[PDB]
Amino acid sequence: NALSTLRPEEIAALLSGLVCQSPGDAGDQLPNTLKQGIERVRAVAKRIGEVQVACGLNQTVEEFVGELNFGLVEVVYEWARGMPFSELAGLSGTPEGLVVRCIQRLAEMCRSLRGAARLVGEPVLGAKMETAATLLRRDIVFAASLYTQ
Amino acid sequence: AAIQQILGKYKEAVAQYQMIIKKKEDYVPALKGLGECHLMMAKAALVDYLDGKAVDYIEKALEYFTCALQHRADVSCLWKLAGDACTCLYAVAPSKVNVHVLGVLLGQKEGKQVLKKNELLHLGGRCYGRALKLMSTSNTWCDLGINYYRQAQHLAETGSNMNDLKELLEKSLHCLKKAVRLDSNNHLYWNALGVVACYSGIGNYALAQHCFIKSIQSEQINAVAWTNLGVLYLTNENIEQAHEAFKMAQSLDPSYLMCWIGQALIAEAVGSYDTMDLFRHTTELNMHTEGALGYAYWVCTTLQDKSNRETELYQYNILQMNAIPAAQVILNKYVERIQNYAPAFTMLGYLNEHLQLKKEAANAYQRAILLLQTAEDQDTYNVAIRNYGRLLCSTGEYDKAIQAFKSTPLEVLEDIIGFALALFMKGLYKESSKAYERALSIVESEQDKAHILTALAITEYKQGKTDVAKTLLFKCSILKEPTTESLQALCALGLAMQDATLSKAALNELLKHIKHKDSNYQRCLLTSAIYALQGRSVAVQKQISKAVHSNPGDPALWSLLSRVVAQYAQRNAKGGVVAGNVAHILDSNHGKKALLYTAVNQLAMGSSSAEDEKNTALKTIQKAALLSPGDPAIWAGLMAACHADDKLALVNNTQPKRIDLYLALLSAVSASIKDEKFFENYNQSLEKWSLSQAVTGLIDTGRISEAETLCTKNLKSNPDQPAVILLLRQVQCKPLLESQKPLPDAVLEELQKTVMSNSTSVPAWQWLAHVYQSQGMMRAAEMCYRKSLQLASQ
Amino acid sequence: APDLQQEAEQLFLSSPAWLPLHGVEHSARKWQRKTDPWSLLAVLGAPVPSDLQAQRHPTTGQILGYKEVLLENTNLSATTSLSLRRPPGPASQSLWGNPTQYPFWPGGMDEPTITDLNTREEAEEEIDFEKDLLTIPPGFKKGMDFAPKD
Amino acid sequence: MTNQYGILFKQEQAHDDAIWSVAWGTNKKENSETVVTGSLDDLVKVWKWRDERLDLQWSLEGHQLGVVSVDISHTLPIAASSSLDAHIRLWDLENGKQIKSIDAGPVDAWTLAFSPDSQYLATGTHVGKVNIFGVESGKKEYSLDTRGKFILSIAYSPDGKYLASGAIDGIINIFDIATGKLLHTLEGHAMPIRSLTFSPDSQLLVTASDDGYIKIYDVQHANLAGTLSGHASWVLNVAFCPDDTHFVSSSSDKSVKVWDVGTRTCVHTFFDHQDQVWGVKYNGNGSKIVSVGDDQEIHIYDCPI
Amino acid sequence: QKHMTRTIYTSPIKALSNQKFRDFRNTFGDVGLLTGDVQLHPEASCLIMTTEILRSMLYSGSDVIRDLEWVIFDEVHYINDVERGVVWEEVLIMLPDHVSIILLSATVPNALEFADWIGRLKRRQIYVISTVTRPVPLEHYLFTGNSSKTQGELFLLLDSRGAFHTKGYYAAVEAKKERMGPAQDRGVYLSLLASLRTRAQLPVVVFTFSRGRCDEQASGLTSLDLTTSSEKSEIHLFLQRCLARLRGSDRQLPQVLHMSELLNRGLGVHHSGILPILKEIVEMLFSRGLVKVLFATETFAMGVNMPARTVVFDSMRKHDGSTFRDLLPGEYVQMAGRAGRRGLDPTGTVILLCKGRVPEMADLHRMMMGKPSQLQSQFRLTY
RNA sequence: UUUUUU
Repeated sequence: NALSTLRPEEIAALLSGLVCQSPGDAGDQLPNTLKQGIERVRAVAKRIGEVQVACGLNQTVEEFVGELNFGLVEVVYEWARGMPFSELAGLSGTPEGLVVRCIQRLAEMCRSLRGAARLVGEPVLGAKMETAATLLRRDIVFAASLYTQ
Repeated sequence: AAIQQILGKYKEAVAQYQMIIKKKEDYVPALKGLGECHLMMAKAALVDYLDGKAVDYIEKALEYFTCALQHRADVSCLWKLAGDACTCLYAVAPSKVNVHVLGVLLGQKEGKQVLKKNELLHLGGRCYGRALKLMSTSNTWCDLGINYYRQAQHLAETGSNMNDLKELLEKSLHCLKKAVRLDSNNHLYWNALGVVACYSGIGNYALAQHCFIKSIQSEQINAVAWTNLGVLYLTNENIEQAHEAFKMAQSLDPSYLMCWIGQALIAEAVGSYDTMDLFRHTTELNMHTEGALGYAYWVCTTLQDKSNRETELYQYNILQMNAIPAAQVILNKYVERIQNYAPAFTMLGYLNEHLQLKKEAANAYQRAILLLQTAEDQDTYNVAIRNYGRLLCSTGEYDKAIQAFKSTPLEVLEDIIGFALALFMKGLYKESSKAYERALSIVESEQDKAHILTALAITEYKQGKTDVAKTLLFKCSILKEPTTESLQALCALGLAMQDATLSKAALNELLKHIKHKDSNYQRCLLTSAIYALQGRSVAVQKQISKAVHSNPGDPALWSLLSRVVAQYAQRNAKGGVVAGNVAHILDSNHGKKALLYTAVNQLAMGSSSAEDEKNTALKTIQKAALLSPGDPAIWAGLMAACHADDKLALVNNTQPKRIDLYLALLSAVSASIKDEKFFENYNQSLEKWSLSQAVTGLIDTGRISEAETLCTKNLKSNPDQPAVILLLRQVQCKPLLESQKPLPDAVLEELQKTVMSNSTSVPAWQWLAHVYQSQGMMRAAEMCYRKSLQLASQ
Repeated sequence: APDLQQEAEQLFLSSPAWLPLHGVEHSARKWQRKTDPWSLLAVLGAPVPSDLQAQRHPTTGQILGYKEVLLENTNLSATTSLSLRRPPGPASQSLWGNPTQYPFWPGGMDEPTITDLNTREEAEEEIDFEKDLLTIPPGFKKGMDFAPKD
Repeated sequence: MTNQYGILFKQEQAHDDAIWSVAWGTNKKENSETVVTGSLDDLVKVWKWRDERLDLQWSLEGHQLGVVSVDISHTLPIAASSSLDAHIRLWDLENGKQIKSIDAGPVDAWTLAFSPDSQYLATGTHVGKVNIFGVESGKKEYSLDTRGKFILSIAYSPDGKYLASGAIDGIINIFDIATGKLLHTLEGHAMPIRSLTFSPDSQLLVTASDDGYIKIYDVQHANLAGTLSGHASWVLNVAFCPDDTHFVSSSSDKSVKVWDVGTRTCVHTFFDHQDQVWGVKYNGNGSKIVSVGDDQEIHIYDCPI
Repeated sequence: QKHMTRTIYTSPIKALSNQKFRDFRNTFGDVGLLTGDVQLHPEASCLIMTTEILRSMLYSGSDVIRDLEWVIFDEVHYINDVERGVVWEEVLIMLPDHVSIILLSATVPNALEFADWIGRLKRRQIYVISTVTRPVPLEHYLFTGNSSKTQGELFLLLDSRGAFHTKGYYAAVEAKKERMGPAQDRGVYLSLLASLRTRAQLPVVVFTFSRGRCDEQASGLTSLDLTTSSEKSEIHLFLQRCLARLRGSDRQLPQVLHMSELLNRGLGVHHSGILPILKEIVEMLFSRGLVKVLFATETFAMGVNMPARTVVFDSMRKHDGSTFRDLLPGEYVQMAGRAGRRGLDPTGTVILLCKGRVPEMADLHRMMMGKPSQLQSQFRLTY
């Protein structure tokens, strides 16, 4: 029940930690709710790594949890409010292609999770992932490629 | 066509088949294809709860199948498909099934015939038997067994008989058993036998359990069989094992509806906290009856609990999942499906009332009344009577509401109160007072006694007797805690009498210890009206500005400030324009009044702008007219804006424009006024002003004859009123005195007397002085202007 | 607009309808709950075992007439069979990401070898419907003991 | 999983004030694609989308006040417009010159709609009636009557034989043109409607009221098939796709959504306007959308087939 | 298309399956495209997809497999990858028998030990075709800065016949000995552009090895202006028409303006830290020869073929995974191979640019020539 | 200190 009890504008930023593929760190100017959701996800990851390593697999818990590299969570959280791209570009030192990349890789995952919440039977996760996805794709981050048109 | 049909896309296949039929008419395969296409469309129609379309499609499919059967009546598949069509209309709420079967099917080929439900099912069974006669296969045997099962089910469900359908059930079991022994390796036959074995008329659960287990073993990927076992366990008080079967079944097929409904039922029985969400998910998948009723029940029950509206249970679920509209649509579908169950109707009425769909709520309560005519329990019938009568009273037709409230035992507070309100609405104020006092007799919950006292005050005031109403409201004030409604009613009553003495005391009482009131606009209105009574007329605007300063939000407050500035102290026109624009910006639904007031303020201002387009008075009043074309004030504003624009163009001296629209706007004003309930004095003022403005506009443009005919018609309509006659004088005397001419003293004295007829109007006097200047009697003009000056100053 | 005084007089003293006494709340209505799980039972119908297939002149095939034959690849489904004979699918559907559907044979694998030669038409095997009824679901430990029906 | 939706053209300032209605007509048998827009002016500018852009073709004007509805015809080259001017002057679309002029005030006409064969041009009046004029043939042959309130929306089923009319306060009336007899009156919403549309083949009627919901009724009965709620303010227009799978709705919250009737869900939202969006339409074989807004702009979108 | 059946062309790179789509729709009829986000016309007869989508619609039925004839695996030498080599083998196993296979490759040594496996996994004979003698052969030079103002001297270290010339290296080492951070590199690039602009071998693609260096040296170059007036008009008109669809704020932010400034002179950058709308414009203005100098990176080196006039490298070792590895022969061959253009020049020149220390010809031998790679199998288990 | 796909 980690994600179910949050706002839809925080679950997108919480899930931005699986896709960014950029040098990661925690944050300081973060709400309390995000600063604890990050810990809850990391604890769930610790449990999964503990059931992997205590079973016979050779992948230490540190190696599994090191794929989670947050550090664009706050940037995605600010993007999913109505914040134009320029302020995000200013915000932090990550190249402006690798940000559109991560957002492109997240708005397509919060939509297969919108498709999976109907399968598990959580219509409140369905009704929150169908909001966090439709509010994430509006502008030049999702500009159509020239070749196709 | 057949290939397109294979992939869905039924419409294209139907069109292709029809084109083929147009050329050749006896082409059997095209006829057969048309029949299956209509049958599939009918089944898809029945998956969503559209029961009329399905009947239409099946009727047409029978048409096509008989057309095919005239030519080749040795083929089996045609007979079998006919039987499928006939028997797929079970559970379609009879009195919705009237099917126009025609021809060979009914033995001899006579004309046409309209068949009801049982007859249709019998014809289906006959068709399956005939098909089986000439080609004995297992599938037809199984289908025949199912048809006999459906006939027995239909007979029982209408309570038409019992113990006289035994042979039908034994025949059904015989057919299913024959099918199973014909090929005992098919999960379908075992499953069908199991389901029939557990019918209420037979009740052999061991055989049913055996059949479902054999079906599961025969083919392991079977959600249907697992859910049927789950039901078998669940009805016989085995919650745990039924839970096991349902959970595994949905593990095998995540989008099967019945397993989810069973899970919801189990969760409800054991009292979990996520049962409501489970029902919501069930609603999201597809429309089943059981899930529908469950979700509606939970939505209504949650609405009842009034300690919720901070919980984030109520807030999120109801107000962000739009639970109420979903429940309404769900219940509409359910009720059309079942239509013999009263609580469904009552919940539908409750939800419709919350959507302010009052007419449909009245219909729902009406149907519930009809259902409950005869029943063991009469209290629910009385409660239904109160509710239907209350909604009937809410929207006109008071006589019907009164009759409904008569036909009930008037002994509980709710029923008596509703009767009182209906009586008051029709008239009969004495009767309403009697009902309210009688209700006061049996009263707890002192809030209710205070409210009844206030209603008594209102109703007796209506007759007159303000003194007793006043004393009664003070008596209410003597109660332990005031209600903010007796104090507010007292202030309004004080204002209704032109004395501010008690109104001030009541206002101070209201403000002192009341903060739980959450209007914050009504108190400002009362304070401002109180100040206006004393004629202060400058404090009023200052007071409203103070209120807006306290609470800089609330578009309503800004709009009220704009309106008062337009009415009282119209020298801060610029501030009023700014206020109206601000009120319009801060929302959209206050557009109407705010735009009206800001347009009027711009009118008052003059032309104090940079001669900028898109922000003149005409544009804003036009915007308001587009937003709400219902009130007459916007149309009058349009008249004023057109005239003002004419004058501005005249000042720049380029061209008069927008020439002839006054008559249309006047007709619009009258038509719009006709539908306003009562602001009688205000409505009269508006119509009078519009008439005068239209006449003056007609004079200005130059269409003297039209103004003349308008005035003549108006005076022929009603007896004389000394205002319009002045307009007739003005229209008369325009040709004359435009060219120099001498006038006879008779007309001049007549005009002076006419002006005296309608005095207390500075315009008229100024116009008369202009007349004096025209002929030239200056000192007399000076005197007329002086009289106007004295009148204005006073 | 109307002046303040008459506006207030209409707003409050027009009728007692505005009182919280006559509102939608202030009734405390109740309903009774009636479940019906017997409606959950679902029975599916059998397919049509015939097609009315065309005929062909043995040379330069021409439609002599349409004769009915028995279908052979019915009772085959998209979620329980991996062959290129199964019905097409549910409907127009998501191209990928679909659990509960079977891929076709992987090409190095055929896995069809059986005869099951009975081929009867009166193949009634004389199954016993009342002697010894098995009451254990596949995977569970115990079923239910129902009284026998005579 | 959605298709590739996106803008193709953006006219910067079409008119000088708000644009209040739009009509797209593939009138001629070849690919003409003429777009006619009316605004808070006398201007009735007539654009043509030739290959990749809108080029202004006609700027005809005879009106005095803002235009509230415009319409185009599929058979003839012709157009009609009404305004607060109390005039129904209908243009020619070939030389850019007026053809006729009908006197009618807000008690005789509010909004336009041509016939399926573009012959009668019914309009909704104030006292409740629907007045059916005759183009090229005079005035006011007959008027259908519904005992109701001000009537805002007028729609014709694509095949004829049905006429629908929304009103202030919500009630909806469905007539059949064959006999002129009220089939049935639905109650719909509780506040004014101001937009209606049938579906091609005329078995699905889509309303859009002032509270944000989009009822989807079903014709030949009173069944409703669901309520689409996804907007945050008024809904001002609904245009139904040429293929019976989607429809487009423009709301007063500066957003153009595209729904589909199969699953009653919003597939794609366009966030491109900056003020209230007063008009949306499809084109011929529906693959592009026009959206005129309160801010003077003309958007043309791309909905691939 | 002649047989009415369907064919699937599958490409690994998301950016490679866009221009292939453009060219296949331009060459004939209907070509649908499927990728992670694009789904243009998923009913055509030349669907172009990424292999993970074919692997995902092989596990389900998807009813497209019912109509296939050919599956055109484009670059089947990505099986050697470490995190995606299992996809090609899950696909090559799950394919039904009625679907014929085409495997384009890049001349690997053990081609008969791989096609035999695919031949006996199925039950069909597989034909192996390998060719040699690519057109417009390539000459490998080496440029060492000297007299950076105008004079540029190039030493030839490899020729169109594969013979290594140690004499040129001898000259280079002698010169370096006789000789005895960014300011020298700026003169190096201006000496390169001075010796390159004097001839007509102008449209030069620089390969930088870090995105900061990639746009940094293009910033530090700061005066080329290689474009005429009509090319100015066409560049500006096309780029503004393509960029002017989207809204206002989105068209004034630092990279858009700065990159537009670079393209105005006839300079571009193509690293991975730019908006995809800028990568795509760089390629479409480079595919018609209206941009004159491109500071590209390896992504341009992989996703396309697009022959250009002059390819110039910048270093020998790039860090990949904690290694600071030098270019392996297999890698180098691709980037060098797309050096010559077709019929617009006799040959194509690949210029190595050692600046820091001695070139160390021993490892230059294995970099500039060497057997590309065997064909491994990175099969592994996933959930 | 480069590159990549559901």
